[PDB]
Amino acid sequence: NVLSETVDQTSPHLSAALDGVARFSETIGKRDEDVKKLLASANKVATVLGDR
Amino acid sequence: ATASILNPSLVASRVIQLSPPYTGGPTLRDGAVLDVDRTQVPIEYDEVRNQVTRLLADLGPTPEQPKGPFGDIIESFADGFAGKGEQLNRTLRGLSDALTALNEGRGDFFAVVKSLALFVNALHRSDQQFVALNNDLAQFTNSFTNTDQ
Amino acid sequence: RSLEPEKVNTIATSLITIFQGQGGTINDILDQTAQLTASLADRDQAIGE
Amino acid sequence: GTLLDEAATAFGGLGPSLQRLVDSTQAIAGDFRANIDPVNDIIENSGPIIDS
Amino acid sequence: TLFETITAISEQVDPIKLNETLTAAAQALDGLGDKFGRSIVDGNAILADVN
Amino acid sequence: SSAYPTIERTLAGISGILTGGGIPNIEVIQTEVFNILNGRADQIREFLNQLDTFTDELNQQREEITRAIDSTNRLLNIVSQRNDTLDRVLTEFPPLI
Repeated sequence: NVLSETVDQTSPHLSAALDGVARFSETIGKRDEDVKKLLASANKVATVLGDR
Repeated sequence: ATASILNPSLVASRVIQLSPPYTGGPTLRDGAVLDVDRTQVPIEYDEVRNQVTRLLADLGPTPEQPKGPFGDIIESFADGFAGKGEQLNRTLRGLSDALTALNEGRGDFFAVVKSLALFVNALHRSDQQFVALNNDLAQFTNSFTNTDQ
Repeated sequence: RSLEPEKVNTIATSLITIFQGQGGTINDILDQTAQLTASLADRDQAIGE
Repeated sequence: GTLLDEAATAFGGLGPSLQRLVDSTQAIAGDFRANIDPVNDIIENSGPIIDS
Repeated sequence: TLFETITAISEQVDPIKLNETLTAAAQALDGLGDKFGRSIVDGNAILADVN
Repeated sequence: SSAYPTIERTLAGISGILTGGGIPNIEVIQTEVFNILNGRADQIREFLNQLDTFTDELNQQREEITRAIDSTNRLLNIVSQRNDTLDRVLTEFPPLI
């Protein structure tokens, strides 16, 4: 009964959340190599900054 | 060994089976006693009837809930996810891709976090010093640009 | 074999504890995350640049 | 039938992808908790320098 | 009547779609349930420290 | 004219569901679910509450996040188009310093 009530209540607000999460996740998901290269170079530069 | 009573079929002669076959080691000696902990009994038919009736009454339809808990959950999940299969698939694929990309660079990201932590922990106290430095730099450069040449 | 009473009872009680009266909380989560993620995704080109 | 069709559409061949999603989520959450002191330090001490 | 009702229910369930759905769910959770719960607890601590 | 399903046909449909439906997966799924919720229901509920709080507080700053994205984009574009000067500085200034 609790699962039925939760799905009944949260259904009308689910499609917009799915669409927004899909769009924002695909913003980064189609740039995986660029993001990882950015993280590596940022690791190098930030390590240089933090050590000094 | 465990002595379990077995009912082989619908109408049969019940037997006692010593469940673990012998593969070596110490053996069951003559005059041994097996207590209730190491014995088993068949399920019986009245127990089956009682449990079937109990589950069909507890988890079945009622006047307040005409469809039953399972009917209600099936109806709610069918109505609440109708047309959202493709949207959910796309959202899950995007989330998996993005989080996998973040997880592959997770070590680099948290090294960045620890380094920026050291940076801010060393530079945060002298903020008025930085404002004064900017103003003094502006004034010092103004000291040499009062005219064009 | 999947109908073991211990797992069924534990899962049932845990679901009751987690989702009792949390429909409004989950609705708020969905609305806020939808708005935030839509705003972020409206800057897809900016994020890429 | 409708619910089974929707579940098949949503979970057609997402086995490996959902496995990667869950593993990445747990790894990131654990690592983020492990480094919560640097995160708190960044959040606290970023504001003074930036506003300066 | 019982056989007719069970047949009506069984025609609705498709082994192909049910099989692929259950396969995806099992591959999703295989060996990671305890990790996922520990991650939820860790995220609870992270949010308690961030909010 | 019609015919009721026989016991053989009913059991054949049930057996088709059981053998072609991936039933052995279900227990595995259940096991993993049992691992998620074992002694953590209160913590999962309070995590839901804290997630609601965190998401609300982030959503209240969506305009500022957008403005920061735009500002960083403009600054990074200017520096990217001056990358040549950046390289010249990083080559010729460190020896002088």
